[PDB]
Amino acid sequence: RQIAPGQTGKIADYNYKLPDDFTGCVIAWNSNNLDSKGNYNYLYR
Amino acid sequence: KGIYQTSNFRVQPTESIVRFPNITNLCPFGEVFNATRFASVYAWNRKRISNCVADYSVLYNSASFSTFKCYGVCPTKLNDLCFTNVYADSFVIRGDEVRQIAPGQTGKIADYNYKLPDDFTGCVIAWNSNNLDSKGNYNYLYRKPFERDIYFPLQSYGFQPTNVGYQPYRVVVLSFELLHAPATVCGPKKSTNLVKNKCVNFNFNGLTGTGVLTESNKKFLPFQQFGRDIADTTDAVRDPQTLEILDITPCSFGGVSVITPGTN
Amino acid sequence: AYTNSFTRGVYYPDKVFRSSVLHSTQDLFLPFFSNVTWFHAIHDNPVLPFNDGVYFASTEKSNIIRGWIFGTTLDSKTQSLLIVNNATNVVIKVCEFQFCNDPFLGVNCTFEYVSFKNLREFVFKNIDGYFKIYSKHTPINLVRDLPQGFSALEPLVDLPIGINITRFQTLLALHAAYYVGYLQPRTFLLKYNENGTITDAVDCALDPLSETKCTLKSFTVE
Amino acid sequence: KLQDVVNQNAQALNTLVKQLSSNFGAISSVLNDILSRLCPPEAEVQIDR
Repeated sequence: RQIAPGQTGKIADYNYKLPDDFTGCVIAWNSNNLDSKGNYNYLYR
Repeated sequence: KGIYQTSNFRVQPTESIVRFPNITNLCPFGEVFNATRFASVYAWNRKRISNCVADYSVLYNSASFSTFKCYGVCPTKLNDLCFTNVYADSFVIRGDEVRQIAPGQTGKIADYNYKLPDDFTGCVIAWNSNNLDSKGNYNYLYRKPFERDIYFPLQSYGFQPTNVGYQPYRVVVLSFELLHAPATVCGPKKSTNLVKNKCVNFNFNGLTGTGVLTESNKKFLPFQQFGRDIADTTDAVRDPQTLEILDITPCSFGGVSVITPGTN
Repeated sequence: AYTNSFTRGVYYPDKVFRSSVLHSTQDLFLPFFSNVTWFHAIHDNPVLPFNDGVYFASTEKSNIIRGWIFGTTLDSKTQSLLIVNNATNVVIKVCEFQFCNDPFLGVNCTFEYVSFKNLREFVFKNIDGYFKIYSKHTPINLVRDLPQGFSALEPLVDLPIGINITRFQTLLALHAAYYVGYLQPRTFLLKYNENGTITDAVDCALDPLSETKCTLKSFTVE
Repeated sequence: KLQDVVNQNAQALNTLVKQLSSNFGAISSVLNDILSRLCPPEAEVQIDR
């Protein structure tokens, strides 16, 4: 939900910022069948 | 050939004069967000927060909040912007009913027991309470804007840890008062020294702008804060640390005309 | 028992200084030349409605009037303001007091604040829970009526009480008349002087001369 | 006829200056109060009014 042109947050401000004039598509789906394990390789800043 | 008007001379501001009241007390948000027992929605608490320094960045960086929805402030600038009174509305509701808490929504939480104004200025801060409020927890019941409503119209909840949409959500609604007044709650931004008779970039109590702060004879009354112009721009302010009265003349400007003969 | 309300009920509608400007505003004011109710303290404090704000005055010589009791039921069932001024301090409480049937003074609390010749013109109203006291004292020499003249009213105290008020009552110091205006949504046109003090105001619904003064935004109608 | 030329132009400037105190649908007529209280996705809606 924070991945949108206009949203602010610790995924929006810190590590992955979208332009507010963005042209494109945000395509999201789950990865419960493959990425779920204690899977610790995914980090954020 | 002839006189041609091209641009606008504007004296650029030299420095920035940030000014705030020199109070160092911290605002007790910890008594609100980390309180033990929240009151119910029909008897939501209205805690006045005043005469302190409100670090909203602590409340914005913590990941313990489900939704953090600000309707009129866009909370990045809460540190610079500073208010008079901040009112925290603490109550616990059903999980799906947080969506009805918005300026503009209608519903049996919106119309019946807790109504928001459609011109609301503040932030709706919601998170879950499955670890503490879930038991058959029956103490939470439900029944004009900001109207505490003290066959029956009194209907009670049932909260259990087995219940997502029925989990008890702790929601705190901060209401902001932007009345032009002596401000009390102001965020952690340091005040600088004041420089008179120089084109500076001032900031008094959350009023931005650019002007030449001079001394005045405009005797304000001891409740008056701002002096205004005909065109609603602020003409005179009162320095919130040393209570003197300062004119705001905007910096020297004028049209620039380029007198030329022909380039022929 | 009524009397005339010549020019009274003119307060500073906001905390913003303005000088030498004929600013128009729309707020709850006392209408000019209306009926203010004349009361007694001689040889008298019933329960007065509130409907849309309440003007107050008190021609005083020895500080007889010393208290206010607001609310809706006023018998410790709902919250009740009790502004007490015992000659040295201003004690303001909103507790549910066990009042008497005739409360006076002999010669769940959510807030507490502790600080004829005189006319103590007071204004009391609620704006979305923000109870606002507007007040002004002045030296007068008149025993019978409101003195004809003009003087503006400044604020002292805002109160975020959130109390539903429909009725009230004042208090007395028994061993001094007092007036009850009623505030109405009357547009005024305030005349701020060079010092930012209201020297004149024009009620925009009094007579069709006054609507002409409001439309032109001027006081000298040609 | 000559005082009216002075009056009708001081009237039309003092109507133009008083238009700055109108909200026009926006939340505040002060442009430096929208920029200090709103985020640039939302503030560009208010300033365009």
